[PDB]
Amino acid sequence: MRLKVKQSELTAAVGWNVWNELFTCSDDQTIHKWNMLGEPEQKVSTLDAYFTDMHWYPVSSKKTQAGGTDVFAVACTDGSVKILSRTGRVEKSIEGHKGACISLRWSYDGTALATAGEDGSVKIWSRNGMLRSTLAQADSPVYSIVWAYDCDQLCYCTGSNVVIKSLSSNAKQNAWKAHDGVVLKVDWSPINHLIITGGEDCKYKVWDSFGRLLFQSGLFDYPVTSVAWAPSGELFAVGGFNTLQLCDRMGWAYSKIHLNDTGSIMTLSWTADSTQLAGGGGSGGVVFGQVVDLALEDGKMQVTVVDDMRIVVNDILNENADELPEFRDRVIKVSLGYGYLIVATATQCHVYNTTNLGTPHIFDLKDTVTLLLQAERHFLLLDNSAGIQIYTYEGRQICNPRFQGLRTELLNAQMITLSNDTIAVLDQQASGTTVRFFDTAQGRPVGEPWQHTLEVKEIALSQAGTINDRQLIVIDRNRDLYLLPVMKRHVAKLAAMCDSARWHDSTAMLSAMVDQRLCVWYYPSEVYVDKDLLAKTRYTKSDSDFGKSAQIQLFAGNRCLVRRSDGVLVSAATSPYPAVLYDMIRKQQWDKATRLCRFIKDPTMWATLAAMAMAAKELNTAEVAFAAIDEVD
Ligand SMILES: O=C([O-])C(=O)[O-]
Repeated sequence: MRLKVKQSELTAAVGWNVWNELFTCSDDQTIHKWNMLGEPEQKVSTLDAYFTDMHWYPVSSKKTQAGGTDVFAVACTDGSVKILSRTGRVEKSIEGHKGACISLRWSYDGTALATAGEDGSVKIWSRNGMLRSTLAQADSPVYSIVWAYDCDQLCYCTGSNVVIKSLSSNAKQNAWKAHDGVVLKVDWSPINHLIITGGEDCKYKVWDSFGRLLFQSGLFDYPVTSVAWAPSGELFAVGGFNTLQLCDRMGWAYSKIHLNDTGSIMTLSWTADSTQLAGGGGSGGVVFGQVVDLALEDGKMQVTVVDDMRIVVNDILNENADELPEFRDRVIKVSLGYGYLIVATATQCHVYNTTNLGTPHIFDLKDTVTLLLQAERHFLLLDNSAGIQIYTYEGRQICNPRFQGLRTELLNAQMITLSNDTIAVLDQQASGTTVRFFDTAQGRPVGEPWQHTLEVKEIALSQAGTINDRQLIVIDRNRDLYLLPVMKRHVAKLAAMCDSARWHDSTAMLSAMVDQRLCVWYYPSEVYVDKDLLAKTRYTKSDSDFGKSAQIQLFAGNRCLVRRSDGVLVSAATSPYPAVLYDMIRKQQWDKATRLCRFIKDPTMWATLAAMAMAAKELNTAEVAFAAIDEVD
């Protein structure tokens, strides 16, 4: 994918509302409205004041919108902070700072407004403009502030440093030196908890919430002047001197675009649906970017989302391409798998059998789709109104799993996982981190919710077999990898120093990054049975280093595709044999499996077969396998 860019003294601030209007604040002392086509529509207001920053009152869903929430706040150079309506009516003007107010953000729950001054103060206000508290007084201008999602913590920069402070508690403000120079912008994703920064050392960087560096860019020619997370948390944008870059959440860049005489891009804002962004530059021009050329593939099928109207389906059964009919509303979310293509527009969900593109099943959407997941039998669609929805591939809603205190706007693909019989959801709260399971038939809770002692980074369900086969992996914040069956549910630790893990597409096998090495478990369940045989069915490629923070993108057939932190996709061969053993054994062909193992004389396959045999209680076979293993010793 890439950023498709369109360009419209200084344009000081930009911000999209949930109605997909872009408001821009310029040094002409005017505020203008723009539409998603990147066209100017109206002068909304004119003020005797210069602008530095703006923020729309945050709305989780325009469907659950009702209230006086159609307002935005603007920071001014005279130190005032003004709340304006969508129509430009001044609701409230606040004398917030001495000298310019240079950054501000509404809390996510809308109960507070945070402002920061060149005077180095960070202040917290009620909407009534009352001073709620002075959070901080730094020794340098606080160029950028953002909230934690719970609104009990604020992240801000001062000098070279990033600071995280609690509003309620005191404890210890976490702080670190982020850049070798002045930090110019920060952002903190509420959905993936990652922090991004850019500054005068001419780099951008990605951090976790604890100050651990996850990515640092090479040198730009000039300071990085803005960074912004897409609401999806899967992408962020970077602005600089006549440049705009689109980055993966891992940090590496999809595209770097040179802009036409914009000066530095000082301000960034994304649309709520993460498909577009806007940037304000020192020149005063407004830049519009659209995320395009999304590529999906599954087996022989390749799908390219050309733009928000146009999709091509490439069916390489004979080097083919089919252009889908142009979409009547903007394409928002697309997913491919299991022989089906799902296209969610702003108002409709299309489900295509990829072999019969001419007859999709289509149903109405009443809210913005925020996630699509697919399994063999059905798929999952998420929005912030009805929440978690499980659909047949003919478009019939099967169930709507829910639980008290579920916050759907915080779920990404790391937090919720689907399979043929089970859904698992990470329920993250100040009180506790627990994994909750639900069945896909009725959406009813399955078993007792599982509590971990540490914060969890991500969870994922295995795909093969039945409910008794269903397993969850858990990676926690210490980078420990756990295995947890849905039904027997007794946890086991599989690895330390785990950066990633992925279930095999078609079998119970598991892959993971373990201290930067590729490790494969041919039979992960063995950990509950026999630690010694578990080790014999676990293979680590000792000499292949995937670097820091590598992410497994696919584990299927006999290959594992691994995305490195630097954006390089590595293809690693795994054993050609264990999937064949799985196939043979589900067909009860124990004779054939023993013959195969006798032919390849591979101790790890003998161990895998022995594990399979013991679980099936094929004792004759297990005996042969153990005999073969003990023989090579
Ligand atoms: O996505 C890819 O294959 C790449 O990195 O070129």
